[PDB]
Amino acid sequence: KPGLKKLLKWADAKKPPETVFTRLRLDKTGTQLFDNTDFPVWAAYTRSVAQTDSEASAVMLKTLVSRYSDEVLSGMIAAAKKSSKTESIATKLETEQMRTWLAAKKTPDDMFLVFKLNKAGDDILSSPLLSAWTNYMKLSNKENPKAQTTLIATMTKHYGDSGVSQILAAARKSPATQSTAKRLEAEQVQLWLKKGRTPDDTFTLLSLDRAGDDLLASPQFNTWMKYINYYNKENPDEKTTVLAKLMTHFDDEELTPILVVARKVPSTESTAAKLQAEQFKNWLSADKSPEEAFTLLQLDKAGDDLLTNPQLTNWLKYTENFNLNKEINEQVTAIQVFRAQYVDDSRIANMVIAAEKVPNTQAIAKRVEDELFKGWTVVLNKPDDVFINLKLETVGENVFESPLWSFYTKFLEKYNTANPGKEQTMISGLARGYNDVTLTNMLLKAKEAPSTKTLATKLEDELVQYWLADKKLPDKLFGYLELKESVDGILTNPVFNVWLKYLNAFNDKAPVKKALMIDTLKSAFGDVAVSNMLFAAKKDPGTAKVAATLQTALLSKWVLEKKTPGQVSAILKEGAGADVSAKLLATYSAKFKVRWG
Repeated sequence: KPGLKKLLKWADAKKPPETVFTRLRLDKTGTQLFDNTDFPVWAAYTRSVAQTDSEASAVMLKTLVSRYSDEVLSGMIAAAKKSSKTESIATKLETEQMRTWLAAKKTPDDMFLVFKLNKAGDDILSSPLLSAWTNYMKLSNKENPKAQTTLIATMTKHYGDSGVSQILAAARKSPATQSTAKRLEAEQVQLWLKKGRTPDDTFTLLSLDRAGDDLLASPQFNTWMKYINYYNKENPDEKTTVLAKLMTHFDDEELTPILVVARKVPSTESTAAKLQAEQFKNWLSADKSPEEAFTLLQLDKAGDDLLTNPQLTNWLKYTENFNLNKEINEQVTAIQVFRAQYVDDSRIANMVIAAEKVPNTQAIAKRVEDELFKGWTVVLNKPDDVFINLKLETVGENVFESPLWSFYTKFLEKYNTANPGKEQTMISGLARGYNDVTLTNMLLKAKEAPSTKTLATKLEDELVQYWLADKKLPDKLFGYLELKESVDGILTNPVFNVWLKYLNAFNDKAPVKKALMIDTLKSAFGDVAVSNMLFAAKKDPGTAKVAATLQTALLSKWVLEKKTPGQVSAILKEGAGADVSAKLLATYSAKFKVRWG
């Protein structure tokens, strides 16, 4: 508010513009002096007493560096320059303060720390002094062509390469900084390439050593991978792979667990997957075995959740890739790997069973089941071999409704459908695992239960056929069924009726001679024992008929071996009342004079 001429007289005096600055109350204006009416008049006055714009500016700045630190005045010119009407003002002052900075021979790095850009961390790309700093850099590169610098390099000098990457990753998510953030992630790569930094170098340079095993999660791990990619495209004759450079810091035994764990985690899934694909290829080329591959992938620790382990499908396809065209049993197949771990297939089979109940594991289940059937077929297992493999000889009474039963029966189908001449029946497995006495009782007991009756009855008959095919002398079967141990109550013994059925079948196919039942009885128990038994079983419905025909047969045998009415009498007195014994003797001697004669 001096008013027009008053300063004109202070301008014809050539008064120092310092005193005018003080007389216009610009001391307590602070940092919001960017403009406060007044300043345009005071500038006008400094231009008045000076003879060139440069010197006018130089004097203003001599007033200002007394009051403001280089930082704060640089920021005031920053916010100042933005506004219209402060633009060609603060360009003349920024001009001036920079040629002072070069007079003072202060490097752009010096200025970098005078501003506090080495402190601004992630928000550096937003500092109002960044653009001011790069102005002073541009000029300093014009005037010191020997010793230039670039934003990215200066930034690397203080924060370090890890820290610079961290800042650029951060400044990429917010969208005002994103453009420059990308441009400088590129200049970071360019600078590394120019120094001939390799991937080995950049690994540590990005400090992926630190954090150890957690390294795929680190966000400079993606920076390191892109850098390998760039180096590959700039050096086609020493091309390497991320996996290649990884196997220098980790051997397979710890690298593969790291990948397995990472593949689960969704945020690292793609990275893990990419690396796993190369690992498999390496293994395939070296013909590393599916047993080693099963352990490397930790499958040997899955216990009973094997089929829900996300590396199972991998390991299966690895195994089939290796063995395809290696065909000629120098193969190593999935069932052999299973057998190195379990001592029989039942544990896998059970897993299959459990897995086919749940709908999202029915694919892998069917896949494993097929390997089981493949392996069984190739080593030439007949179905009774599979029965043993399936451990069905250790279930006892329970076999027919152990869940593995279906497995066995399916194989028996899938086998015979592929094998016409020597086709086998369901009982072959059971015969293979059970005794004969044991197998019969089991079937007899399965006949009580309505749920197992039909099948039990089918198996009874097939067992008869299996004893025929084996050409089993009925007498010896009678031994095996423990029917010799007592004559008492033998026609009520259900085992015995089983043996009776087998007898009739063995006679129905006509051999050299009939196998006679009364012969087996007499052999095991002797004449009187058998006669007495028969007297008892006749006085007794439900055995009456069979006992009648066996009594007839006994007499016939006696007649044939020419046993005299005296000797027969003697026997019969041992086993009936005198009225019954005298009567049967009548019959016998009648049928003995008809023959001798």
